[PDB]
Amino acid sequence: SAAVKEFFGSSQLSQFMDQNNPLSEITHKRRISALGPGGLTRERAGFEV
Amino acid sequence: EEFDAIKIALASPDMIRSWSFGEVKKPETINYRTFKPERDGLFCARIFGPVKDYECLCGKYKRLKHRGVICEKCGVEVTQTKVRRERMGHIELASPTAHIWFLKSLPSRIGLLLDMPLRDIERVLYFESYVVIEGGMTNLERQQILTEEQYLDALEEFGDEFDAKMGAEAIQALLKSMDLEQECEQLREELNETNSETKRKKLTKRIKLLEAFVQSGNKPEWMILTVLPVLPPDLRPLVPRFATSDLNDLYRRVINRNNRLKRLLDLAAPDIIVRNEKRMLQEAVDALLDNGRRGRAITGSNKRPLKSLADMIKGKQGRFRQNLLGKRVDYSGRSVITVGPYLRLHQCGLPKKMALELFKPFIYGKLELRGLATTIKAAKKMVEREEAVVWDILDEVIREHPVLLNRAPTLHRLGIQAFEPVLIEGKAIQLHPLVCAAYNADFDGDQMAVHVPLTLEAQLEARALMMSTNNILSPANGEPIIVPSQDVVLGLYYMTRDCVNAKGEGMVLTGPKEAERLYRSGLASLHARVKVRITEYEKDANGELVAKTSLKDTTVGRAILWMIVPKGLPYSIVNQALGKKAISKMLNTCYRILGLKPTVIFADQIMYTGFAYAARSGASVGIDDMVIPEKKHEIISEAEAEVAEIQEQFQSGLVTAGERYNKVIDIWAAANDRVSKAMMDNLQTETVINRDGQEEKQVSFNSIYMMADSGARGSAAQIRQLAGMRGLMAKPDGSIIETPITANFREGLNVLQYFISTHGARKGLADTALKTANSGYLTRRLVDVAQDLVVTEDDCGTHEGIMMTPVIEGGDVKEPLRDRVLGRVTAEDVLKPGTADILVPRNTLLHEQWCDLLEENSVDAVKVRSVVSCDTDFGVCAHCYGRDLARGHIINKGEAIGVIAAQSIGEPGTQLTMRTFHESSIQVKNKGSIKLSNVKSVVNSSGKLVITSRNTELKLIDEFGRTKESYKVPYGAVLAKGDGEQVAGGETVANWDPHTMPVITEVSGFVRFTDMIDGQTITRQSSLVVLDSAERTRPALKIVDAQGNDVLIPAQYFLPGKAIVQLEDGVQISSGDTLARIPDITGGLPRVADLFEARRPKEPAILAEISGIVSFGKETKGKRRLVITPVDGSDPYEEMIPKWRQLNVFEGERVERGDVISDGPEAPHDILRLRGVHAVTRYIVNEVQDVYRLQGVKINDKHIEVIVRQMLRKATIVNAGSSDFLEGEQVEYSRVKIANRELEANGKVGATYSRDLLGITKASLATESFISAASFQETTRVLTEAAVAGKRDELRGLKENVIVGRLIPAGTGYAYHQDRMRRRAAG
Amino acid sequence: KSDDVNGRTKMYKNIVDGNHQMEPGMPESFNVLLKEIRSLGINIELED
Amino acid sequence: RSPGVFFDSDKGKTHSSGKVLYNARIIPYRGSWLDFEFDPKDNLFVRID
Amino acid sequence: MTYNNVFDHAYEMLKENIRYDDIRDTDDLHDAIHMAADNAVPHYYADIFSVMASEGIDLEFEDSGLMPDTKDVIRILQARIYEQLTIDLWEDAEDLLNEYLEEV
Amino acid sequence: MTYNNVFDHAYEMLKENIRYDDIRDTDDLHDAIHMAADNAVPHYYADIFSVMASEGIDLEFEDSGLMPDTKDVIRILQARIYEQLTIDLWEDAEDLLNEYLEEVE
Repeated sequence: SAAVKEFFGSSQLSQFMDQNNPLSEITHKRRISALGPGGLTRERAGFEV
Repeated sequence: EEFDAIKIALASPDMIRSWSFGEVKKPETINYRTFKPERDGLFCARIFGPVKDYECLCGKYKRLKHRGVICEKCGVEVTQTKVRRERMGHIELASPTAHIWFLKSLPSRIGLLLDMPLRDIERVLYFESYVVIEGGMTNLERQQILTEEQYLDALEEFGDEFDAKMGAEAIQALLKSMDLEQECEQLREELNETNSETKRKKLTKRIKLLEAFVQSGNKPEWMILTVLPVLPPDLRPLVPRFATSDLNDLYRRVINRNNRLKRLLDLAAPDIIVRNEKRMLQEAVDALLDNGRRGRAITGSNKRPLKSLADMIKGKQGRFRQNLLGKRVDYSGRSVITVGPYLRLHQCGLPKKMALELFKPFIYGKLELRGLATTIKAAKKMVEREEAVVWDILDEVIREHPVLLNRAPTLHRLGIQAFEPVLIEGKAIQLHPLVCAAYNADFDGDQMAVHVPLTLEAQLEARALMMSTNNILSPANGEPIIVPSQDVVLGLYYMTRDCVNAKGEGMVLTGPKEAERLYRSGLASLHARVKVRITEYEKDANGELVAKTSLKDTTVGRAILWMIVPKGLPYSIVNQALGKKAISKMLNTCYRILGLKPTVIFADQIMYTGFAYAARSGASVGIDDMVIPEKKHEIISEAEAEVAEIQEQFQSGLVTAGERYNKVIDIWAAANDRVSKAMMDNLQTETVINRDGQEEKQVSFNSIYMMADSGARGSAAQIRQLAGMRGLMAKPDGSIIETPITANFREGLNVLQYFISTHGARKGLADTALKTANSGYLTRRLVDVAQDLVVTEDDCGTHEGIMMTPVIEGGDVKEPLRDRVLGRVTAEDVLKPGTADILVPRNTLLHEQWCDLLEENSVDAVKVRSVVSCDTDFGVCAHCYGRDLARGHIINKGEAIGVIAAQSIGEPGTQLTMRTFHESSIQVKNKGSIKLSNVKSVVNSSGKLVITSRNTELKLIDEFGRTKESYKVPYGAVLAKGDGEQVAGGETVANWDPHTMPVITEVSGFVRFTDMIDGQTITRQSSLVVLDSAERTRPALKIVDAQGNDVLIPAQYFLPGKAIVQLEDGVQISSGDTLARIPDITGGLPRVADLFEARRPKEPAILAEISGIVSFGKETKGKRRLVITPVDGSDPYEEMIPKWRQLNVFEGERVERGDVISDGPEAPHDILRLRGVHAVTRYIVNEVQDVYRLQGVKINDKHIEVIVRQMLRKATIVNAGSSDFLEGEQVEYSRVKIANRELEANGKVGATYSRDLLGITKASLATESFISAASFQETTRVLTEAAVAGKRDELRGLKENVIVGRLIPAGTGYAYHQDRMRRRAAG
Repeated sequence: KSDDVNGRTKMYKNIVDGNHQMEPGMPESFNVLLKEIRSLGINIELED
Repeated sequence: RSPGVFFDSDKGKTHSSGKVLYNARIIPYRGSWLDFEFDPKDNLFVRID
Repeated sequence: MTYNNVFDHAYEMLKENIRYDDIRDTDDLHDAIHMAADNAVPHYYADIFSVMASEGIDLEFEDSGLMPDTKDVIRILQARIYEQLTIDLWEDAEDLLNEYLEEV
Repeated sequence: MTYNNVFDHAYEMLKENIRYDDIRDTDDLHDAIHMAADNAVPHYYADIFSVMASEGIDLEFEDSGLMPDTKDVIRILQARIYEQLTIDLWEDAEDLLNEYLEEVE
C-alpha cells in the first residue's frame, strides 16, 4: 500500500484527466508518451525522436 | 541619512562582543502561555520585538505613554528597528569554526595566507589531537600536523614553554597573535624572482590575493568568528503550524547540539564523547551556513535540511531569489486582446471591470474634494454601490490619463506603450491595429498586462517618451514601421485598381464630387483612363505651400484618397497599383517631408479608410475562385514520362546515384516551374470585357491573384502551392524526394503524399520550436554584457576614423552606402564633388541633403568620428551613435544607448525555417576599366597576364563616385583581360575556377630536384607530376633563374596536393604557367553566442613580420613541421604547428605585421593584439551582417559595433607599469591612467597600449562591482571575494541602480544624478 | 507600488490628497538583502 | 526501447572530426546496460555503469 | 595531446552525463564529477605522459591519502591525474551547474 | 621536447667519446658508454616529462634489477629514460665503431 497507492497517486504517467469533450476520454486512454521513467534519452525534447 | 558608497567586508569582532546578548542554550518546546514562544527555548524571548502595536515581552511595562525605559527581564527598549541592530544574539559557540569561504569558494583566504594546502582545509574536522602552537623550545613547524600519539609524545617531551588548545581554536590562537608584516613580502619577492609553470598554475593568483588582502587595510584578526550571530525573529518570517520546510529544523539541531555541548562541559565528560559532540556541532554549523561542501548527499524531505541560515539570499538558483525578484505590482492587471478599429493612434480602450478599481484613490479624492462624500466610508458606499456620481468621476479620470500596456514576454523595447482608456462594455481590452504587429502577438489567445503610472513625472514620461506616436522608424530594425496587412492594403489595392468598361465612362468632374457621384448610384471604383481635376501642393522654400491646380488622369478611389492625402506630397506615388510597398514608401515620403504630426494623422486616416472600405470592397474565395490550369495534366504526364524514361536508363546502367539525384532536383524544379508558369499565364487574361477595342489584356477578377499581386503576405510560393502542385520537400534537410508527388488542393491527395506533407510540417515545427531558448538566453547575455554604460559626453574629439568599406558584390549593390551615411557623423576629412577639398567644419549632421552631398562626390569610403578610438577619456560620447531613434536630434548625454543596442540584434532571427536552409568563371556585370591594385603582375609567354596575388580592389567612376565592383580574385588565376582594358559587362574576365587556388610560379628556369619514386609521388596508368605534398605527407626550395643562379637578384616554389602536374623535369618552361586542376550546421546557427564566448577556430593562420621569406626543409624532422624561416633570423620568436592547411605565402602576397589569411581564419586574439582594433571590429560586424543577410533580417551596424566594443574588455598591459607584470587589467581603468603617465612623463608608471579579446561572457559575469554580474552567478563566491578584497561599488552602474534603487543615470534623471554631482562635489 | 507598506500608504495618501510626490529615502528591501548577506561570516556596516 | 541489441550510429561527436564508428548496446529489462563501443584505435571496450 | 583538449573532452563527457542524468543538486553534481573523471581517460601511454608534460600541473600534490603504494608507475600517475581532474572539473563545473539550469 | 633531440645529443656524445679515446676493442666499451648515457639525461624536471611524452619509449621493463627503491616518480622516470638510452647506445655502439673504423684509413 506504500508502493501501489504512491504510484497510482503521484506519477508522471498518471495525471489529471482533461474530462471534457467525450473524445478526450478516448484519446487520453489511447495515447503514447515517451516521457517518464525508462526509455527517455532527453527529458525536454529530442531531434532523433 | 544619505549614502554614497557600499563596501562589504569582515568587520571587527569588538562590535560583536559589544552586542553580546541572548540565551539560545536549551531547546525547550513552544508553549501557549503568552501566545508566543517563551524564554530559553525554540524562539527564545531575547531578540523579540512587539508582535502588536505596543507591548512588552511578558505582559508588563513600556506602554506607549512612557518611553526610554530599560526592560526588567529583557534588555529591549521602546523604539523599533534601532534596538534590533544591538540586541542580536552573539554567543560564543563552536571554537572549531567554519571556514567555508575556503571550502565553497575556489580561492582560500585563511588557507593561502597561512600556507595551508587545500587537502588540509578539507580535513580540518575529524582531527587528531591539535596542532602545535609555536613557542620557545618547540622543535617542529608552527603549522605541523601530528597524530594523537605523536602529540602526546610532544606534550610529554616538551613540557615548559608550551601553550596549546584542544580543538581548532589554536589556529585562532595564532590569528590573535598574527602581527605578520614579513611573509607576504617574501612571497612577492619569490613571485618576482622566478617565473615558470609551477608559479602560474594557481600560485600567482593566490599570491595576488594575499597582496590585495594585505593592502586593503583590514586586520586578519577580524576574520575570527568568535560568536554565532542570531537573527531577530521579527526580521525573519514569523511562524507561531510553525515548522514547515523552513529554518526551524537546523535551528533546533544547532540548539540541541549546543545543549549537549554545554551539559557535557558542565558535567566534566571524557574527551571522546565531547569530541563526537563537537564534530556533530561543527557538522550542524557548517550545514547551517552553506549547504553541501562537496558532501552530505540530499535525502529528500524534512528528515534532510532544505533551507539553511544563509539560504535567504538565494533559495533557488534560477531567476527569483532575493535579488529584486519579480514583485506583483499593484494598480495593474492582466487582460485579453482584441481589436477595435474606431479610435486614433493616441486613443485606446480598457475594460469596465478592471478600470473600476484601477483608480480607487482618485475617485476617493474627487469625492472628498467635491464635498459629497465627507468620510471614507461614505466614499465606499458611493463606489461599491455604483451610484451615478462615481460613474461621472470615472468618466472624468479615464478621459485624460496615460495607461501603460505591455506583453509578459517583452524582448523588444517597443512592448511598453502608453495609451488613453475608454469605458467599453464587457471585460476585454482591445489593442490598436497599428500596434498589434509591433508586439509580435497575433489574435491567438495571447494575454497582455495593464499598468498605471502613478506620479507627475511617470505620467509625463508616459505622455512624452513612451507611446506609439513617438516610436517611429523601428530602432530595432532601422526600417519602415507599421503599415497594416491583409485589410488596409487589400482595400487600397481594390479601390485604386484600374479596369476598363466603367459605368458612366469619361466624366469630367472636380475633386470631392466623385464621392458625391459614387455614394448614390451609377459609378464603379475601377474607373480607368479618365482625366479629372486634382490639386497638388509642393514645397521649395522653408516650409512654404505652393498653390497649384492640374488636370490629371486618374481613378475615383485615388482622387477620393487624394483628399485623405495631405497638402504637400508628390503625385507619382499614387498612379501605381498601391500595394504594401507603395503605401510603405508613401508613408516614408510623408514622414520625410511633413514631419511627425501630419504623418501620424495621415496614417490614422489610411487606417480609417482601409477598415472603412474593406467592407465595401468584399473579399471572397470559393469553389470557382481557385483557377485550375488547363495545361496541368499534360505537364504532369510528360514529366512522369520523362522521369520514367530517365529511371529506365538509370537502371540500364548509365547514370550514377548522385547524378540521378541532381537530375531529379532540376527536372522536378523545371516541372513545377512549368506548372507555375501555366497557372500564371492562364490566370492573367481571363477577363476580356472592355469597350471600343473588343480585345484587351485585363487583370482577372479572381481573389487569389489579387492577394498575390498585392504583396502583403501572399507570395508566389503559396500561389503555386495552392492551385498548382505542393512540391517535393523532405524532413531532415528539406531535400527533394525521388518519389513523385503530383497532388493539388483541388483534388484528392494520396495517403503517402500527405504523409510526406506531414513529414515536412512536423520538421518545420521542430525547427521553429528552437526559437524559445534561442531568444530567451541570448538577449540575457547581450544585455548583461552592456550594463555599465553611462553616456556623458557630447564633444568627442577624436582623430582616428573608420574606413566604411561596404560588402558590395556584383553589378547591382546589395548593401548600399545610404544607410551608412545617415546616423553616424563623419570626421574632418571628407571631400566635395570638386577635387581635393573639404566639406565639413567637423560638426555636421548627415541625412538626405548631406546624403546627396556624400553621394555626388568622388570617393570610395570616408572616415567617421565614431566609437572605441580614444573615447574622450570621459564616458562614451555622442557622435558615435548620432540619430537612430524616432527623433532626428543627436542622442545626447544620459541615454542608455547600449540597452537599446543589445535588444536590436536578434530581434526576429528566431530561426525561421530549416535554419535558413543550411559558375566556374568570373563573370562581370558592370562596365569600366580594370586596373590591378595590389596585384603582382607576372608577364606570361602565352600572351596573357595571370594574377599571382590574392587581393583585388578597384574604384569605379561611371555614374557615381563610389565604387560598385571589387571582384576579389582568388590566388592562382588566369585573367583574360589585361590591365587597363575596357569591359562591356557580361563577359568572363578570369578563365579559372574559383574553387581551386593553385600557386602560379614566379621565375622560369631549371626544375628543383624532386626526383620521383614508385608509389610515393607518381601515378602511372607530358602529364608527369614531380611533387605531391599531400601524398607524401615539403622537400622543395626556390627555383634558379636560368641554370644555377640565386634568387638574390630580382617566397617559395609551391605545388598543390593530390594533383598531376603536366610539367616535367628538363622542360625549360617560361614564367607564369598555371598548374593542374586539382587544388551546413555552422551557417544555420545565428553565430552570436559563440562570438561572445570567444570561440577558437579550427586552424589559426601564420603570423610573421616584414621579412616574410619562407622556406621548407625535408618532409619531417625531430621537431614539428614547417620550422619558420621568417621572424627567427631577425627577431627571436618561434612558433610550433602540428598540422594545418597548405602554405600559400609567396612573393605575390606581401607579408607585414598583421599577416594575411594563410591557414584558415586566425583567432581574433592575435588579430586584436597585432592587426588592429578597428579591423577586428569591422570583421566581426561584417561576419554578423553576412549571417543576417543569409537569414534575411536586417540589423543595425552601430549596435553590433557597441557589442564588439563590449567584447574588448580584460586586456593584459605591458609590464612597464606600476605593480603590473602580465596582469589582466580593465581597459577603461587602463585608459583613465593615460593622463597620469602623461603628466609624470615616465614609461615605468603606466603601459603604452593594450587590447585583448577575452570573453564577453567572462566580462559580463565578472564586472567592476559585485551587485551587478550576480544574477547568473553564485552569490556566495562573489560576496566572499568582495569581502576579502574590500571592494566598493560607488553606485554608478545601471544594474546596480536597478537592484539597489536610486536616481538611475540613464534617461531624464541623469541631470538629477548630476545634482548628486552638485551635492557631493562642491556642495 | 510593489515593495513598501509605508510607501504604498504614502502614495495612497498622495493620490487621495492630490500631491504626487516621491519617497524620502531607502525602501528598506535592500536592507533586507544586506541582512541576508549578514547571515554569512561577513559583518556589514553602513558607509555614508 | 525494447530489450535487445541496438546498433546506433554515434558519428564521433566528442573525439573525431567526422570518423564513423560501429558500436553496440544491450539494454536489458532490468539492471545495468552493456556497451560494446568502437575506437579509431580499433579496440573493443566495455562501459557498463 | 595537450592539457586543454583532454580537459575539454573531460567536461564534454561531464555535460553529456548531466544531459543524460538531469542532475540539479550540487551534492549529486559531485558524484557526476567523480564519475566523469573516472570516464574520459586515455589509453595511449604517450598521451598520459603528455598530460604530465603539459602546463597546468605540478609534481607535488595536496593530499597523500589518494596516492597508492605499489610498484606500478601508471597506477600512481593515473591516481594523480584523477585527483587533478576531480579538482579541475569541480572548479569549472560549479559554474556549469548554473549554466545547465539556465539553458533549459 | 621530443626523444629524437636527446637521442641526437647522446649520439653526438658517443661519437665524441669514440673519437677522443680511440677505442678499437669491443670488451672495454664500459666506462665511456656508461658515462655517455649518464651525461645524456637532462637535469631539468619538465624535460624528463617531455622525453617521456614523445614516442620511442614504453612502460614494459627489460630488467627489473635497475629499479630503485624510492617514493619519487621523477627518479623512476629518469631511470627509465636512462634504461632506454643505454638500450639505444649499446645497440648503436657496434655500428658507430664500424663507421669509425671505416672513416679513417
